[PDB]
Amino acid sequence: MKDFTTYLSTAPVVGLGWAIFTSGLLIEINRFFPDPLVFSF
Amino acid sequence: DIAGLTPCSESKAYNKLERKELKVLDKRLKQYEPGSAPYLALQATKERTENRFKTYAKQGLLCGNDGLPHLISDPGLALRFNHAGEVFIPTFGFLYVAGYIGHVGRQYIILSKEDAKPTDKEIILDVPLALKLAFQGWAWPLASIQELRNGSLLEKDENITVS
Amino acid sequence: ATKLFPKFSQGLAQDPSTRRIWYGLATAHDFESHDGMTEENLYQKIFASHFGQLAIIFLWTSGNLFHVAWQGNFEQWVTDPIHVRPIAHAIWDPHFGQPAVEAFTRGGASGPVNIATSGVYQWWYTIGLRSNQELYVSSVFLALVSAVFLFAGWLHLQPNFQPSLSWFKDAESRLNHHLAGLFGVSSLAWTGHLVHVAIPESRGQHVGWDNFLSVLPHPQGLTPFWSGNWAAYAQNPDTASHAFGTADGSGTAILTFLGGFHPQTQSLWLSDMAHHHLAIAVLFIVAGHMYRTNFGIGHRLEAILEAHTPPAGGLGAGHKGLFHTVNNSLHFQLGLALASVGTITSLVAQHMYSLPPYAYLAVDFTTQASLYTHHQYIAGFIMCGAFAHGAIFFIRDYDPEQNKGNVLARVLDHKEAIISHLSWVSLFLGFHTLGLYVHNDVVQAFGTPEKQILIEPVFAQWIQAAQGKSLYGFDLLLASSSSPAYSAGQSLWLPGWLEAINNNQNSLFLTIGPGDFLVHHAIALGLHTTTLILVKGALDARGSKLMPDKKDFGYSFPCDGPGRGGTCDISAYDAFYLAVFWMLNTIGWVTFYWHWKHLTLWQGNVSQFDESSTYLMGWLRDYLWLNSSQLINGYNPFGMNSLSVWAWTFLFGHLVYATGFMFLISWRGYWQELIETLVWAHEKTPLANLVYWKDKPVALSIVQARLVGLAHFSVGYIFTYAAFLIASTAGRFG
Amino acid sequence: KQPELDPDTPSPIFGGSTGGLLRKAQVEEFYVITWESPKEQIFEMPTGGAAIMRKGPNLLKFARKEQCMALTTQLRSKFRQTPCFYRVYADGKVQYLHPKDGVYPEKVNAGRVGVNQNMRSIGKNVDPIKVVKFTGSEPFEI
Amino acid sequence: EIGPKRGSLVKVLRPESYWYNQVGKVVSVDQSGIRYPVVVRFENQNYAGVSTNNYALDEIEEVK
Amino acid sequence: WPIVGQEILNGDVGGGFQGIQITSGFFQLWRASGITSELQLYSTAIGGLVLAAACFFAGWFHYHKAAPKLEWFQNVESMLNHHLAGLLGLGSLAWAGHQIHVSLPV
Amino acid sequence: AHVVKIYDTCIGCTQCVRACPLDVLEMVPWDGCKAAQMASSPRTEDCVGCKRCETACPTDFLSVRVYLGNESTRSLGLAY
Ligand code: CLA
Ligand code: CLA
Ligand SMILES: CC1=C(/C=C/C(C)=C\C=C\C(C)=C\C=C\C=C(C)\C=C\C=C(C)\C=C\C2=C(C)CCCC2(C)C)C(C)(C)CCC1
Ligand code: SF4
Ligand SMILES: C[As](C)(=O)[O-]
Ligand SMILES: [Ca+2]
Repeated sequence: MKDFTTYLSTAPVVGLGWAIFTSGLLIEINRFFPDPLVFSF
Repeated sequence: DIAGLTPCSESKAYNKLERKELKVLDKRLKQYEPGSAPYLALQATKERTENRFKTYAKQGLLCGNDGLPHLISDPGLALRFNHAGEVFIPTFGFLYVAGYIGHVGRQYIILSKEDAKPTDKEIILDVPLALKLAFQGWAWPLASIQELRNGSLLEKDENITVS
Repeated sequence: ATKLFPKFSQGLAQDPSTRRIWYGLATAHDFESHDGMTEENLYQKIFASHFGQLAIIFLWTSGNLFHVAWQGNFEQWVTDPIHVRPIAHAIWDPHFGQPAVEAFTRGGASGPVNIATSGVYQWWYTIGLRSNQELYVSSVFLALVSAVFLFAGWLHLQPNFQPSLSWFKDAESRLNHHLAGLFGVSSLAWTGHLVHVAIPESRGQHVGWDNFLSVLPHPQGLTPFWSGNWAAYAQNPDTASHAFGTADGSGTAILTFLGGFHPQTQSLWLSDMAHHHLAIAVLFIVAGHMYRTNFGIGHRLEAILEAHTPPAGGLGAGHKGLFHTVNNSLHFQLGLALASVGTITSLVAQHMYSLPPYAYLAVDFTTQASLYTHHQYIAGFIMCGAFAHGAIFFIRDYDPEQNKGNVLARVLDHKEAIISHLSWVSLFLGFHTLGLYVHNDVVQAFGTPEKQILIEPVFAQWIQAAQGKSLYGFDLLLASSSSPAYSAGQSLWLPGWLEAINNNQNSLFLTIGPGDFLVHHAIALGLHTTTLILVKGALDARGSKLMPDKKDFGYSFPCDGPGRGGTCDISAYDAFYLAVFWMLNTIGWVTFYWHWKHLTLWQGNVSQFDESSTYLMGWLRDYLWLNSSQLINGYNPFGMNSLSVWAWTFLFGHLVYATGFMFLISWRGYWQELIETLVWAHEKTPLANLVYWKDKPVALSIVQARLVGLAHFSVGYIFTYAAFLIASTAGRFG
Repeated sequence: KQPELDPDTPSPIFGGSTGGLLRKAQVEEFYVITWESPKEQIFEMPTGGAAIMRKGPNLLKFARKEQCMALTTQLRSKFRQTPCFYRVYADGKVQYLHPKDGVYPEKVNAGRVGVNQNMRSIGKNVDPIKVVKFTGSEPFEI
Repeated sequence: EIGPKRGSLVKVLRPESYWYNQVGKVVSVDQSGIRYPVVVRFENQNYAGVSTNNYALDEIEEVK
Repeated sequence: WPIVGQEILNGDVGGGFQGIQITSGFFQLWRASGITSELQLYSTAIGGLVLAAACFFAGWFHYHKAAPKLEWFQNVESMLNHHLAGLLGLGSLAWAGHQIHVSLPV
Repeated sequence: AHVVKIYDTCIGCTQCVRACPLDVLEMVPWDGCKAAQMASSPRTEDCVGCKRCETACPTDFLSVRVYLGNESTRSLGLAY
């Protein structure tokens, strides 16, 4: 468990956890909010 | 009227392009029954395409002789008009996010220079420290300007050069 | 130790290899690292070299004039310059077949010929020429001057004629003579030419040598120059409907400043250029009187640079000690000269497609692009050479003792900051340009052109509106009427300028669409990256952090060994290598942009550009794949035509390009073992061991390898692009 | 006592190869190596394959100088054997090179005087000023 | 007694040295007497991968 | 997935379904096995995934629990007579018996 | 040939000689700490310029630098 949590600080973590968070966030923003190309005002 | 461009509602080419797209969609939309899945998919696609074309034409965005939208990037032309969102506020939003990122990364890489073998911390990150600094950088303009007046970011010429 | 070719290498003479041959053919012009080449024995050799190269230039121009007079159809061009096309030279190649003689016979008055894309007919007829004898005369004259320079280069070699060393350091008098004589006096002579021959030839008058002794170039001839009232020479210019081969509505004005275009010929008024060059000559003469001489007081250089010192110490010593620094270094002057020549070459290329000075020139649609790309690549290479010699300065001629406190030492001290900011601007441009292009490609791939990003270039359009453009409606200088800039100069050059600027068919401040934004930013990326490479190679020349003692191994050395984790392409020569690659890229992007802009403009469908210049699939499809059908169909089983040679040259360019890649990818060490194997095989072939090679065969030097690789790269790039630009244009005419 | 070259020396048992021994070896030069090699053994050749070697001093020869320094270093590697070098010119003149000191240049021998060196910190050399002569590559002190 | 105290960190001023203007602890200032007495030790590697070097006493200077 | 217009890639291929055309050659390979409905490929994939899990299990087992010795690895005789005869011959006979009893539908 | 130099920056590690493939440089008296040797280039007729002696020299900055010069049969490694 300890060595596993230590292993979870490398490429297989943020760099995966990161950029997975970001791809998901961007895809969800483009899905709920379909086609933005200019701000509200 | 700026740059010889006209608001994008009065563009005959823009409406012709919308009609062209809708015809091209419907010609292969008529291949499926109203109950199947592909038909619903094409219906939703047409929905948000019509939504594209309707929602753009609000608060004003200029389309040219080609009918396509053209972004105005000069501050001053986005002012005295209604174009401050074309690219004027997105600039500040990206500046905010990029600040945020650089601030957090710099404070991380600095707070790691004190412990033994910092190189390890660059291949085996300090996840809780990174999470803490990630939720403390959304005031960075305040910290940056006053950390600049402070002087804790100028290195007093103690680096490796060759000349 | 063993003497042999060449005469200027004792270390390369003992070299038992073919390497010395290549280094002799290469270092034959490096007149500074040879054995025993002190200064005063070098200026005379370089001066004879200037004479030789000038002789080469004049002999080139003489051959051009000769083949235009004898083999060219210059008579067939002057009368009706629209119904005919130029001809360059004939062909005695026995390899052509009967269809080939029938395909290269556009003219009809002779056998196989070749079109003339030099643009010499227009420039030779605008200055005034309507006979082939007038061309033979000039060709013979240029041959004679070439011989004269060939002799003058030799005259200063034997004693009683060899100059001294103090004759060159006198930069004051030489710069005076060049600013006044080389520029001003020649410009005034050119004004005389324009006013005595070019104008009379524009009136269809057959005025030449035999009659100019009494021809009055202006009523009340030369009296206003005596009795004042200069304005009398600009009271009857060329009529709007003026004929250029005849006198259909002519005038007697010589110094005109209406500032417009000659409608028939579609070029600047033949009389505007006279007053142009007259003002230029007067101003250069005024400039040429600035310096101190034997008896002319003026003001010397040593007291000026040492006086330009900001008192607040923002620069330190200012410019003290730079006179002795520059005047005692030829590579610095060469760098400045090449930089100026390249920048003014780009300027002339910019000014030739927008302000046509030559009558009946803008109507031709093939020589324009050819000459523009010519000057663009010439300027690119000249700028790269300027930076190369700027680095050679730091490598070879530098004395930081004299330079303790000047601006050059300061520039060398913060070199890391300059390099880092160049890297940053390059990264910014590349990132954002490629991102917008990829975005537009992906958006077009989904079938929704509305979702693309199109930044409206408000700045260039604003500057045009200030110039006089009204298509954009910014209500600015020279576009509104409540400004002193629009009011003043109403009878001046303003009417012609404003009439030629709003024209949507000539190349003068074209209608700029958002597709120009992206390409200008790509050009900025290319320029910043090439300048990054060159400035980095130049600043990290005396010594870098990896190789501190770089000043000891000269300029062009392969590498510093495989030690220290790897040291490849570290010499400044290698940075020049890569910067020439980027020069090719940048000039190629610039030429693609210009060519495709004027191609969409000539088809009357500029909207094609305004709509397809937004992404990369358009550049690939609408320009490269599209406008090449005559290149592929230049020769086929159906039968070839005049465009076959250009297609074969288009393939030759690709072959040279791939040979460049051959010399670039594969490096030396691999080939040494193969050459040793071939030597083993050649020495053991039965009864084939007769008279041997005279020099040992080895693999090309790494420096030589990459030099020849980049040479093939550049030459194939040039030939391919030129063959395309010529064939896809002079075959379809549309 | 540095030993000099001796012709008519036996050679190790080997078939042949295609390395070296070209026109250069006949009219320019050839290099020679000699070494003890007790306990008849198997070795590898730098320009060929494997071969056998009798006991007692045996002599070899190749084309390039490195082709023998490689064997000297090998001999260092496994069993302590102490070969030597020789040079040959066109006139037949022979020159002894390795090891002149007899103690393998990596180790000092009682006392000599070396050349091509100067007592100066790394860098701090002369700028291209006053170096117009340039004498090929300057020793900076001569 | 000649060079700085052992264990005290000091910077470098060798113009041609990878380590320049940055600090490094001293291993042992050579007391036996030699032109490069101070042996400084650095944690970060160089292009060659070496950690230590010996310098002259006229080149090193005080702490930051 | 419908996100940014990528659904245009769902080419109209018929069969009451749209998607991306595949050029791998799996439908023609499956038709030679008498598959009549989709309900069989699910179980086939389940079996394949169980076999892959067992394969990783065997790898871990022979590395950390049953790590062999060079005597076993160097059994060229056994490795051949079991690859050549068993792994190849037995598999070929099984697949031939399969094609014999599946030649009715195709 | 290849002008080889040896500066005073040296410790006498005896490594650039057990690494040189052509046995070009020697090590004769130097007044050091524990080993007390300094390198020297007495002969250069056989030096090829491989810069293998510059890779093993641990001195910062390097003690030996090969000034590349002119080529010959020895300098081009030519068995022919
Ligand atoms: C109002 C008072 C005043 C002011 C404002 C100035 C201002 C100036 N003087 Mg002056 N002077 C003054 C009074 C003043 N002077 C008086 C009373 C005297 C005595 C009578 C003089 C005598 C004097 C002399 C003799 C000279 C000057 C010179 C200069 C100029 C250079 C000074 C400098 O440090 O450059 C700034 C230093 C820099 C390093 C600026 C860096 C520029 C950056 C790096 C450019 C970035 C490049 C980048 C790619 C471009 C992107 C642009 C971006 C910013 C958008 C400068 C503009 C000198 C001059 O003319 O220039 C040579 C000089 O010769 N002065
Ligand atoms: C199409 C080929 C190609 C490309 C793409 C580049 C790109 C680049 N070159 Mg280069 N160059 C090339 C050919 C190429 N070169 C060749 C043939 C030569 C001669 C051999 C040179 C010689 C050369 C020199 C001498 C220099 C460069 C430099 C640069 C960089 C400048 C940075 C910039 O301007 O902004 C950005 C440019 C980009 C290309 C960024 C786009 C890449 C995107 C972001 C990829 C993103 C991928 C995605 C996020 C995930 C993929 C990763 C993984 C999942 C697979 C840049 C990255 C200069 C440099 O290093 O800058 C300081 C430098 O001085 N080049
Ligand atoms: C490497 C090197 C070198 C080289 C350098 C170079 C190459 C430079 C350059 C440069 C350049 C290439 C520049 C350019 C520029 C530009 C400018 C300088 C500008 C400007 C401005 C102005 C003032 C203008 C104005 C105007 C007018 C007048 C009117 C109209 C408008 C306008 C705006 C146009 C040397 C040898 C030296 C040194 C060493 C190093
Ligand atoms: S390798 Fe360098 S530090 Fe070591 S003994 Fe030789 S010259 Fe001195
Ligand atoms: C210079 As005004 C015509 O505005 O008085
Ligand atoms: Ca226009």
